[PDB]
Parts: sequence; C-alpha cells; structure tokens
Amino acid sequence: MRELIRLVSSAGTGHFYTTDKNKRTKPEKIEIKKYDPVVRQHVIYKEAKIK
Amino acid sequence: TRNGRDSESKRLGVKLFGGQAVKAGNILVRQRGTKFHAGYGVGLGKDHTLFAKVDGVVKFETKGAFGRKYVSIVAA
Amino acid sequence: GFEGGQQPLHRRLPKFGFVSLKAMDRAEVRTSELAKVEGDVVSLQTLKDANLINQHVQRVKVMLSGEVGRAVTLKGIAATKGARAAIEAAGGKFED
Amino acid sequence: PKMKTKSGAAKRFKKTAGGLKHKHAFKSHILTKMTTKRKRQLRGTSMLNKSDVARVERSLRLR
RNA sequence: CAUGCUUGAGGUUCUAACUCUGGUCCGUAAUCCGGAUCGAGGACAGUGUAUGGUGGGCAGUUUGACUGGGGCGGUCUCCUCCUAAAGAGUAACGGAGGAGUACGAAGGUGCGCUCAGACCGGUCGGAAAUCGGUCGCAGAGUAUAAAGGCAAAAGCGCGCUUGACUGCGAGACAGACACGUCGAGCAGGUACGAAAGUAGGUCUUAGUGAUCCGGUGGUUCUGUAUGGAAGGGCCAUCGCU
RNA sequence: UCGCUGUGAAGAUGCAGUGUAUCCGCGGCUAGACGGAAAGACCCCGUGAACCUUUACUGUAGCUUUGCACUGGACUUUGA
RNA sequence: UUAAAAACACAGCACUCUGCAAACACGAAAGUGGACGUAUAGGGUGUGACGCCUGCCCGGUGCCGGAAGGUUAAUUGAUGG
RNA sequence: AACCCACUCCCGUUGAAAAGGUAGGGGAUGACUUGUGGAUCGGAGUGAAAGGCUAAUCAAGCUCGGAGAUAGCUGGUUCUC
RNA sequence: AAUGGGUCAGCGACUUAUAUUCAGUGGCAAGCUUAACCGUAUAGGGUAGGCGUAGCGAAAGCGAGUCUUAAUAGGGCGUU
Ligand SMILES: *C(=O)[C@H](CCSC)NC=O
Ligand SMILES: [Mg+2]
Ligand SMILES: [Mg+2]
Ligand SMILES: [Mg+2]
Ligand SMILES: [Mg+2]
Ligand SMILES: [Mg+2]
Ligand SMILES: [Mg+2]
Ligand SMILES: [Mg+2]
Ligand SMILES: [Mg+2]
Ligand SMILES: [Mg+2]
Ligand SMILES: [Mg+2]
Ligand SMILES: [Mg+2]
Ligand SMILES: [Mg+2]
Ligand SMILES: [Mg+2]
Ligand SMILES: [Mg+2]
Ligand SMILES: [Mg+2]
Ligand SMILES: [Mg+2]
Ligand SMILES: [Mg+2]
Ligand SMILES: [Mg+2]
Ligand SMILES: [Mg+2]
Ligand SMILES: [Mg+2]
Ligand SMILES: [Mg+2]
Ligand SMILES: [Mg+2]
Ligand SMILES: [Mg+2]
Ligand SMILES: [Mg+2]
Ligand SMILES: [Mg+2]
Ligand SMILES: [Mg+2]
Ligand SMILES: [Mg+2]
Ligand SMILES: [Mg+2]
Ligand SMILES: [Mg+2]
Ligand SMILES: [Mg+2]
Ligand SMILES: [Mg+2]
Ligand SMILES: [Mg+2]
Ligand SMILES: [Mg+2]
Ligand SMILES: [Mg+2]
Ligand SMILES: [Mg+2]
Ligand SMILES: [Mg+2]
Ligand SMILES: [Mg+2]
Ligand SMILES: [Mg+2]
Ligand SMILES: [Mg+2]
Ligand SMILES: [Mg+2]
Ligand SMILES: [Mg+2]
Ligand SMILES: [Mg+2]
Ligand SMILES: [Mg+2]
Ligand SMILES: [Mg+2]
Ligand SMILES: [Mg+2]
Ligand SMILES: [Mg+2]
Ligand SMILES: [Mg+2]
Ligand SMILES: [Mg+2]
Ligand SMILES: [Mg+2]
Ligand SMILES: [Mg+2]
Ligand SMILES: [Mg+2]
Ligand SMILES: [Mg+2]
Ligand SMILES: [Mg+2]
Ligand SMILES: [Mg+2]
Ligand SMILES: [Mg+2]
Ligand SMILES: [Mg+2]
Ligand SMILES: [Mg+2]
Ligand SMILES: [Mg+2]
Ligand SMILES: [Mg+2]
Ligand SMILES: [Mg+2]
Ligand SMILES: [Mg+2]
Ligand SMILES: [Mg+2]
Ligand SMILES: [Mg+2]
Ligand SMILES: [Mg+2]
Ligand SMILES: [Mg+2]
Ligand SMILES: [Mg+2]
Ligand SMILES: [Mg+2]
Ligand SMILES: [Mg+2]
Ligand SMILES: [Mg+2]
Ligand SMILES: [Mg+2]
Ligand SMILES: [Mg+2]
Ligand SMILES: [Mg+2]
Ligand SMILES: [Mg+2]
Ligand SMILES: [Mg+2]
Ligand SMILES: [Mg+2]
Ligand SMILES: [Mg+2]
Ligand SMILES: [Mg+2]
Ligand SMILES: [Mg+2]
Ligand SMILES: [Mg+2]
Ligand SMILES: [Mg+2]
Ligand SMILES: [Mg+2]
Ligand SMILES: [Mg+2]
Ligand SMILES: [Mg+2]
Ligand SMILES: [Mg+2]
Ligand SMILES: [Mg+2]
Ligand SMILES: [Mg+2]
Ligand SMILES: [Mg+2]
Ligand SMILES: [Mg+2]
Ligand SMILES: [Mg+2]
Ligand SMILES: [Mg+2]
Ligand SMILES: [Mg+2]
Ligand SMILES: [Mg+2]
Ligand SMILES: [Mg+2]
Ligand SMILES: [Mg+2]
Repeated sequence: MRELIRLVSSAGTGHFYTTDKNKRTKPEKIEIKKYDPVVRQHVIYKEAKIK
Repeated sequence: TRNGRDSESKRLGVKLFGGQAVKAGNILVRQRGTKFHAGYGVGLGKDHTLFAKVDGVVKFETKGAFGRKYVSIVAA
Repeated sequence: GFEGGQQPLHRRLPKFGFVSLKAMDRAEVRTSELAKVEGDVVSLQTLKDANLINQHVQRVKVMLSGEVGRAVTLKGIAATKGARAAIEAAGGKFED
Repeated sequence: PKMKTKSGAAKRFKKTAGGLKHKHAFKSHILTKMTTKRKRQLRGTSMLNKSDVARVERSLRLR
C-alpha cells in the first residue's frame, strides 16, 4: 500500500508538503519543485519521513 | 436475500429553466457526462456542471452538427 | 444538551483558545466619561473616586466615544489616536 | 442556588456581540488525503446556527 | 602479580539479638501470664513496608439493534441501475452488481493520429501473430462495477515539465445540525506555446471515521515577584475493521 | 335482566328484523352471563432485579518471590 | 405444607496430603478445634456389601521433579541530551 | 402394643384444622424416642444434601435507618364561558 | 364479552426556595441598582459589587474599527 511521506523545502524554512508514494515500485526519493509561502519563491523539495 | 443495497440520491437535473433570470456564478444543470453542452456565457465544471459567467436569460437551444443541446445566456 | 444519543455539539466541535489572565487588571474609558472626575486631573485614583473603574484595575486606556466636556490632564493613562486628538483639541493637556 | 454553566460548552463557544463563535470539525488529523481548498475553508471561526442557539445557550445557562 | 583500601555473591562456623504450643524456681494455693535460670534453634525463622507470580475462595458489572412473535440465519458505512408514477425526493428480510484502492505518470501543456471487425494476397505460425490493400464508421477504447458521456475526441504517441501551487473568493446547488458539491475573478510566484491561451490533479459519480488524548515541524502570542524556562495557545501534520 | 338469524373492536339479555311470553315463589341441574378468586407464572419488552458458572472484564482475601528494617563477630571461595 | 424414590448415608476399596508448634478450619490477633491424638494416626477426594475383573492413550489442561539456557519487578544509576 | 413416622384411598378445601380425620401402613434394643439446661446465625450458621431449615417468612431472616432509593413503565389528576 | 368503580359522607395530586430568560405594567435615566451591615428600625444611610455606555482578535494588542494576509486587495464580525 502507498505510504505517506513529507516534502521539505531546500530553503532553511521549516515549511513542508505531504503526500504518499509506492515505496516498492519507485524507490528513488522524490525531488520536486514547489512553491514556498514563507520565502515566496518556487524551490526544490525533498522527501522525508511523515511520522 | 442477498440484495439490500442502494446509494444516496444526488439531486441532479435542471435547476434554472428557460426564460429565467440568471446571475453570474449560478448553477444551471447538474449532470453525469455532458447531456447539455455549454453555450454562450456558460462554463463547464470539473464534474460537468454548467454555471453562469454572465447575467441574462436561459436559452436552451439545440443547434449545429452532431445534434447537441446547448445552454446559453442571452441579454434580458 | 441532550440529543437522543447522537453526539452533541458541546462534544462534537474542538476546544480553542486560552484565557488571558493579563487582561483581568484592565479597564477602558470613553472620552464622554472623562468630564466626570472631580477636578481637571484624570488619574487612576481619581477615576476610582467616582465609579468609572473598579478597585482592582491597574491599567486604563481611553477610546474615542462621545465628546469631551472640559480641559483635563491625564496622569499616566493611555489613549488611542482618535482620543489623543479629542482630548488635546479641547485644551486637554496630556502628560506622563 | 446558582446555575452551573457546562464546562465543556464554555471551552468551545465564545460569546461576542455577533453571537457565539466556534471552530470547525474534521481538522484534527487525516489531513494528507484532504484537498487544500477543503482544508483552507475549514480554517476560520464562524457563528452558531439559528437552530443551535437555543439548545447551546441553555447549556451555558444564558437562557 | 604476593601485598594493603572498599564493595558484589556463595559456604561453614560462633553467640549476643530474636524464637520456643521444652525442664524447674518465684510471684502463688494457679497447665494463664510475667521474671530468673538450664536446654534447643540462631542471625535462619517471623513480623512491618515496597515489589513480581498465582488466585471464581470472594466482589462489582457487561454480554447491540433490525426482525411479518423471540431464537437460529442474514444485515448494519459508501457507489451504480430498476422499483420511482417524463422536475427533486420516495419504503420493504424487494430485483441486480461494486467499494474500503491505483497513478511522479496513468497529472499540466504544445504538436501529431484514429478503432473493433470482415475479405483478398503473402516464407515456416494458420480459424486467430507480423505485412500490403479494400470496406467500415465506433458495433473499439476509457486503471477499476453500472449509469450518463466522449471529434476541440474525455481515446493513442512524442518533446518539455510540476498548477497534484500559496492567500482568498462574487455567486450558487444541496441541506435538521455537524459535514458535502461547483466556481468566474483578484494578488503572488510558475510550466508548456510564436501567440491567442490552457493548467487550483485524473471523462464524471465509491476508495471513508467526529471530539478527547497523545507525538512531530514552525511561531510577531502567553509564560503565577522579576529575567529565562516548563507548560499553554496558534499554524502545519501523524496515530482508530 | 327472552329465542333465532344477521350486524358490530370480528362469538350480543340490551343494536336491526322477526317469533314467542299473564304477575311472583319453592325444590333441583349446571349450558351462558367470555361466571367468582389471584394487576398471567407461558411468550415478548425494560440500556429492570437477584442468585449461579467460567480460560468474559476489572479488582481482591489467602498463599508465594525478592529489596530494606529488626540484624551481629570470624574464616573461606569469588568479582569489580 | 403436592415428589420417600433408582436419590443421600453405609460397611468395604483406592488416590492424595500431613513428622507435630502436623496438614486443615474459625478468628485483623491472642487463641481455639484437629487432640491431652502421633503415619495401624488425622484431613480431602471419588467409588460404594460380596464374586470375576478393571483394557490402550501423557498429545490438551492440572499436579510432581529439574535446573542448563531465553525472557522477567521493585532497587541501583554508567552514558548521552 | 405404647412411642416415633407419613405409603394408599376417601372426606374435608368459606375446613372441627393456615396441613387434619376415619380406615388400612412402616420402624418398634437402636445410625432409637424423649424432658430439662446450654452452643453455633444473616453472604453467616446448620445440613445421612431436598437449595432443605434458621419463630405459619428463605437462590440469602426480621427490624429500624440511608429513604420521599430509582421507575424512558401502568393508574389518577377536582369550577365556568 | 378490554380497564376501574357496591353506595354515601369526609380527606386525596402542578407546591416552595434560590439563580435566570421572555412578555405585560411601573420608577429613574447615559445612567440604573445596592448586598452584608448600621439604624431615630418597612424610613434613612451603606454604591464594595452587578448590568449598560465599543468592538475585533486564541492572545499580546489595536480601537469606530479590528482579524486573516506579503496585500491600504478581497472577505468575516462591528459602527450613524
Ligand atoms: C405452555 O404450555 C403454557 C405454560 C405451561 S408451563 C411451561 N401453558 C399454560 O397454560
Ligand atoms: Mg433488495
Ligand atoms: Mg442491490
Ligand atoms: Mg432509495
Ligand atoms: Mg475547471
Ligand atoms: Mg451509539
Ligand atoms: Mg465601583
Ligand atoms: Mg467552568
Ligand atoms: Mg480530518
Ligand atoms: Mg491545528
Ligand atoms: Mg495448636
Ligand atoms: Mg509464661
Ligand atoms: Mg513460664
Ligand atoms: Mg545456650
Ligand atoms: Mg530471619
Ligand atoms: Mg523474609
Ligand atoms: Mg511479610
Ligand atoms: Mg464469586
Ligand atoms: Mg463474579
Ligand atoms: Mg477474574
Ligand atoms: Mg458498586
Ligand atoms: Mg451499581
Ligand atoms: Mg449486572
Ligand atoms: Mg458495553
Ligand atoms: Mg430485539
Ligand atoms: Mg406480526
Ligand atoms: Mg405472523
Ligand atoms: Mg420471526
Ligand atoms: Mg442472531
Ligand atoms: Mg412524477
Ligand atoms: Mg424523478
Ligand atoms: Mg417513508
Ligand atoms: Mg458487499
Ligand atoms: Mg486518460
Ligand atoms: Mg492488417
Ligand atoms: Mg477532430
Ligand atoms: Mg435549494
Ligand atoms: Mg515563453
Ligand atoms: Mg476518551
Ligand atoms: Mg514563580
Ligand atoms: Mg515569572
Ligand atoms: Mg513551548
Ligand atoms: Mg359478523
Ligand atoms: Mg348484549
Ligand atoms: Mg350473534
Ligand atoms: Mg342469543
Ligand atoms: Mg339497551
Ligand atoms: Mg335489539
Ligand atoms: Mg330486536
Ligand atoms: Mg349442583
Ligand atoms: Mg351455571
Ligand atoms: Mg370462562
Ligand atoms: Mg402493581
Ligand atoms: Mg400484567
Ligand atoms: Mg432501550
Ligand atoms: Mg453476579
Ligand atoms: Mg504479594
Ligand atoms: Mg519481606
Ligand atoms: Mg420409604
Ligand atoms: Mg437424599
Ligand atoms: Mg486418609
Ligand atoms: Mg454413586
Ligand atoms: Mg454402581
Ligand atoms: Mg501432561
Ligand atoms: Mg510430557
Ligand atoms: Mg517448576
Ligand atoms: Mg409425645
Ligand atoms: Mg421427616
Ligand atoms: Mg407424601
Ligand atoms: Mg401419604
Ligand atoms: Mg376405606
Ligand atoms: Mg402400627
Ligand atoms: Mg393413621
Ligand atoms: Mg422388620
Ligand atoms: Mg437457648
Ligand atoms: Mg447469637
Ligand atoms: Mg442477609
Ligand atoms: Mg435442583
Ligand atoms: Mg445453606
Ligand atoms: Mg419458616
Ligand atoms: Mg439478596
Ligand atoms: Mg438488615
Ligand atoms: Mg417510593
Ligand atoms: Mg438517597
Ligand atoms: Mg386519567
Ligand atoms: Mg361543577
Ligand atoms: Mg354484560
Ligand atoms: Mg382482560
Ligand atoms: Mg366493560
Ligand atoms: Mg390496564
Ligand atoms: Mg390492559
Ligand atoms: Mg370491578
Ligand atoms: Mg420590565
Ligand atoms: Mg422601563
Ligand atoms: Mg473589512
């Protein structure tokens, strides 16, 4: 089953997104570009642990 | 008996009929699929909902090829 | 609060906020109440000589309501910007 | 003697000049599967419904 | 490593604590009880307190509803069709089927293209593979049931990509409440395209669970003499067949 | 304070139609007055009660393990 | 005070516990019964004169014995934050 | 036979009697019957065991208190327009 | 032919205290009113306290505005 993850911004701010993924089929970490409200720019987000 | 199931009713159908006055943002028809297609001044939602982008009068005309049915808004 | 066994409102919704104990020593005074002290000096102890504030109040602020009656001087009492002009306009000196 | 207000009602409804405020439900957990629009519109505080004022006031001993 | 300094653990021994429902003296004229003295045991036993195990010996309680009586059997939340009487809604232990997910591309955008099937010819396959031609117009397809849709294809392929964005939100639909559904537009930053433009997930409708409590990341709030902290609040998120 | 056939909260002395019948006792018999007696014991219901059972839940008397106190001396083995 | 029986008791049989301040029972305890008894004795359990007999199973749950190993309480408090 | 008991039939059932009577019936030197005095009791006693008995009361006596327990259940609720 | 009542006479069931909301009727009025208590004792005093004259915010706080927000944009609540 799909397991929850967290996407945390490359900026020093603690802002994060949340989603889920297929850990068995896609093992590589998700490296997405999203909008950071705190700094107000589009930056890079990286996977972490939802727990 | 192995049958006792059903689902709640969704209240679909025509909300504003022909000749009626619409305000922008009003919901016109609730659908599954596009039984009515959006005409002038009418937009389509992401669940095939017809709403109003302008003010005026409901028209309800069928026209064009393919024999479709169109909901539009005309000046009152 | 009973509803027949259905979950009632006072247990269906979340609790929110906290109670500020800082505001329990606070009082607010209209500008229309300022022309009721004995003479020309609006202080904390003079507002208690009338019944404008309780005996447990330590901080007082003046808001704009009504009209100022005379020319009073405020001793260590805060005021808003609208009340600052209203008090000052009618010769009311403001100090401390 | 004196009427005792319900403790749990006073923590969830706050009295204002515009009625009684309260927060929204369905915002405690299970929040990844929710839409951002749905969570954004459950964020503020709102007024009690006209059909709940009587039964809530009677819990707060206001009527 | 003899050696000195303390502590952990076991074994034996001694008497002096404690024990005797053992003998003889006295109180006393007394199978109680004390005191004295002999004998035995001996730092064990036993009691207080803290703690693990066992414990129907004893106790306070729980053990759902629907239902052509109750039990047994079956069901209980959500989606699609009929019943349902051409607006909505509408019951039965009425007639039929599905859900408790999937997808970082199966999402966005620009460009490009049309299926199933039949017949004819063609090297081994041969009724049916791959190939060429004619006919066909949707009898195909749609991640997943059924209904309603589908040429600007919502179907199929490729390049680039992250709008599966943040704050809102005129106005509506539904509705006992709590929840639910659609959304033009405005402001920030973006992605495709020469541009007009399109994009706030997927053709639409199932894929779900209130509060309390507790954990994790931030915070212009509070912080019981004061300065901090603990704790609390707010915002984001996690844990319920 | 009659019978019958119908009607009717569906088995009538009392309602409809009709037939019978002067007024009142006494000795007898029990077919009806859904006759008297006991707020049905059977059945179901009540977020009722008791008492009984057990590997239902949560406790508990008793029994049992160890730490500390009452509680000491010497030798010996052994560890830091 | 609707059941006198095929029910209960019984002599006989077996298992088991108990070394005496006995096991066991009543008592917050002192104490008392067992017993002024001492394993040919005392308590519990089942079967039920007498005759012939009483077969196989120790996997489950109890009880008895074992102590190597695995887990395991109060207590103590290395180390880190 | 006395004495103790209660197997059968009938009567009685508003009884002579809130468990009897008339006819028959069982034991009758014993694990017998009986008088007087004494001991054990309410989650307790006693029981050759029937859930039996503990003052005509027993799957937990009687009495006084908590107490006007609680009763989503029956019944009743009084003059006029 | 479901309950209750043989009949009479007498008794027999929406009360009281304290907190509070709405309406009617009064006193004062941007103010109204006192509680314990004192008392020449239903007077008079006693205005500690309660409600009103200002809201918004979870709060610090700001105030005819405030909160959300990067936003004097929108929107919620409030104001003659
Ligand atoms: C059933 O037959 C019922 C109760 C009998 S006793 C179980 N009849 C009563 O008359
Ligand atoms: Mg059915
Ligand atoms: Mg069905
Ligand atoms: Mg239906
Ligand atoms: Mg859209
Ligand atoms: Mg429930
Ligand atoms: Mg005052
Ligand atoms: Mg409270
Ligand atoms: Mg939620
Ligand atoms: Mg939150
Ligand atoms: Mg003894
Ligand atoms: Mg002695
Ligand atoms: Mg002695
Ligand atoms: Mg000695
Ligand atoms: Mg010892
Ligand atoms: Mg010990
Ligand atoms: Mg002990
Ligand atoms: Mg018990
Ligand atoms: Mg029990
Ligand atoms: Mg138990
Ligand atoms: Mg209890
Ligand atoms: Mg109880
Ligand atoms: Mg119970
Ligand atoms: Mg339960
Ligand atoms: Mg039932
Ligand atoms: Mg029926
Ligand atoms: Mg039937
Ligand atoms: Mg049935
Ligand atoms: Mg069943
Ligand atoms: Mg119709
Ligand atoms: Mg219809
Ligand atoms: Mg209905
Ligand atoms: Mg199913
Ligand atoms: Mg698709
Ligand atoms: Mg071909
Ligand atoms: Mg086309
Ligand atoms: Mg409507
Ligand atoms: Mg460009
Ligand atoms: Mg809880
Ligand atoms: Mg302090
Ligand atoms: Mg401090
Ligand atoms: Mg903190
Ligand atoms: Mg009839
Ligand atoms: Mg009649
Ligand atoms: Mg008849
Ligand atoms: Mg007749
Ligand atoms: Mg009559
Ligand atoms: Mg008649
Ligand atoms: Mg007649
Ligand atoms: Mg007779
Ligand atoms: Mg008769
Ligand atoms: Mg009868
Ligand atoms: Mg009764
Ligand atoms: Mg009854
Ligand atoms: Mg119930
Ligand atoms: Mg019980
Ligand atoms: Mg213990
Ligand atoms: Mg000990
Ligand atoms: Mg006999
Ligand atoms: Mg017997
Ligand atoms: Mg024996
Ligand atoms: Mg036997
Ligand atoms: Mg036998
Ligand atoms: Mg075994
Ligand atoms: Mg074995
Ligand atoms: Mg063992
Ligand atoms: Mg006699
Ligand atoms: Mg007898
Ligand atoms: Mg008999
Ligand atoms: Mg007899
Ligand atoms: Mg005879
Ligand atoms: Mg005889
Ligand atoms: Mg006789
Ligand atoms: Mg004989
Ligand atoms: Mg006696
Ligand atoms: Mg006694
Ligand atoms: Mg008792
Ligand atoms: Mg029995
Ligand atoms: Mg008994
Ligand atoms: Mg008796
Ligand atoms: Mg009882
Ligand atoms: Mg009693
Ligand atoms: Mg009573
Ligand atoms: Mg009571
Ligand atoms: Mg009545
Ligand atoms: Mg009258
Ligand atoms: Mg009659
Ligand atoms: Mg009846
Ligand atoms: Mg009647
Ligand atoms: Mg009745
Ligand atoms: Mg009845
Ligand atoms: Mg009667
Ligand atoms: Mg009034
Ligand atoms: Mg008035
Ligand atoms: Mg505003």
